[PDB]
Amino acid sequence: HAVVNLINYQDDAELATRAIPELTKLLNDEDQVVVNKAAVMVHQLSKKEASRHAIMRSPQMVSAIVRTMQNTNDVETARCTAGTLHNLSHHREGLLAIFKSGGIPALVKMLGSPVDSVLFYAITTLHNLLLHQEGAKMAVRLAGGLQKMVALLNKTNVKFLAITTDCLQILAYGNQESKLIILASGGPQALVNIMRTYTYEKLLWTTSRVLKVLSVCSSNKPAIVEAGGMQALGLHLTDPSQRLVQNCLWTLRNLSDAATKQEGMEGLLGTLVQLLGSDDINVVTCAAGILSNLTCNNYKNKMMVCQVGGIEALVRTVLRAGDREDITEPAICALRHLTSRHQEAEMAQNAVRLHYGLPVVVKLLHPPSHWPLIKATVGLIRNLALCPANHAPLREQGAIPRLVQLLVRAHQDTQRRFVEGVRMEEIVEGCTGALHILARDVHNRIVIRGLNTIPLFVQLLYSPIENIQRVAAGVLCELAQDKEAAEAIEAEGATAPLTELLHSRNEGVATYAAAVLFRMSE
Amino acid sequence: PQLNSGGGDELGANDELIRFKDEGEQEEDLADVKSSLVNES
Repeated sequence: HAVVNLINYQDDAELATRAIPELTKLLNDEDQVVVNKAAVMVHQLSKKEASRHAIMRSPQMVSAIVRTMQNTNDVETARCTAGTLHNLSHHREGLLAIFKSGGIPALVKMLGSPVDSVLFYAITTLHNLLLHQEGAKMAVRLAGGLQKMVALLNKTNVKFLAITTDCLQILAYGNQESKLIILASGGPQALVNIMRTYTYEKLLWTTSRVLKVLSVCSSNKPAIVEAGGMQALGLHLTDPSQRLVQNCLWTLRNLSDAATKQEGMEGLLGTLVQLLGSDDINVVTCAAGILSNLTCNNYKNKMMVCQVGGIEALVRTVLRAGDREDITEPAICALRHLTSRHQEAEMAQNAVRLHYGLPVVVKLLHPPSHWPLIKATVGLIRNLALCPANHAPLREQGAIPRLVQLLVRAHQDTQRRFVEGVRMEEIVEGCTGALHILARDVHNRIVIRGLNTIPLFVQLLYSPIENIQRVAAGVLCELAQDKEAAEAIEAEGATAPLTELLHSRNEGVATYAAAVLFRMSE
Repeated sequence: PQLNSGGGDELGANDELIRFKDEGEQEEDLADVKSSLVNES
């Protein structure tokens, strides 16, 4: 080791004093053939690790290398110079030298080269810089590297694409402006194309990471969806790579709220229902979330999910989930969506009961459940109540007194001269709406009136919010068909507000009001 | 006034979107991919 140390020390001196300063002068020559030949020598020297320090520790040399690469018209020269900079980019010292020498803007310019060797040296060197040189990200952006990188996504070398996409991820993360530039360059379509074209796992992985970063952008999101992003990411949900599956899921979830109008979602929906049964908590959480958004106001999606056994799968997810609200809220929201406004809605309402889900569903209304989950669960119970067969079991699970409790608390909390992201006014409408439907049953009506709810329901007739006025009038309409209830409602002084509601632009409100009035007069 | 969100009617509760927007975590192994790419030109 002492021999090599001595020999290297001597050679380093010869380089720093003779070779390097000489080659720098030749790179600056007017004769391009001299520059070319000199560039070759510099490149050959860069291949030997021990010779690199002599090269990088000379700002004049580095600057000459960069300037030559960026200005040359000789392919071989561009190749040698880029290759040299790459050889010097393996450590902090070299990276800093390339950076200070203005290598970034030159390396970015090389991204416009038609020669693979140059592009490969350029992208890997920029990647090294992007990974370790502070200030590299801003310089690459300023030099317009994003635009050049996106334009290169049409290339076919999968290893090259993997590095190129990763540079985009590094440059785009947490930088809204970089995401818009990528969008403006047509990044979404180009990224989606890769996902449905290549099988190279490392590329799919790096590409899925860029899509995830862009999926939280309100501009890129719809672009990704329109480009077929959902279907494309769905293609890899069963791929052996867990990191890929999870990145595809996170991305799909972020995009999900803007994909409710997409067609060709059959395969995706079917796979998500299957994933609901995964042992992986992060997978189940994303599957539930994506399904909730995809079933939202899309009867076709609701129909497909039910047809692949989505009701049974979601109930099972809720049953084994316990207190994990990250899973229960979206799963319950999905069940809520599936139990209303579609051809199989009625069948889904019964299926929840037939799959032994009623007890756990009513249980979620109680502590430690938080407002988001409670609101969703009240919505689901409201839909389940549409099914006569669910009238008795729901009452037997104590749903009525719990709904009344939530209603009282939510309403009193609205008194004044957002709780856990939920407005108490939403809970008031929701619980009263659920009670209105459950009140279609005679035994339930008795339970409801026995909880002394009439004074509250009458008070709700005065609410500024007409949606609340509607459900209050409605539940009173159901209860009023009972003599004692009708008289009690009258005693509460409900005649005045109900008469006023007769003029309501809302037909439902007007009809319910009249119904209650007729019942009282009789 | 109308309800800003939620609500429903005789056909049930109104469906609602859950706004997911998790970018989270930028790991701040392509090493072999890089050397492999350059080790041919």
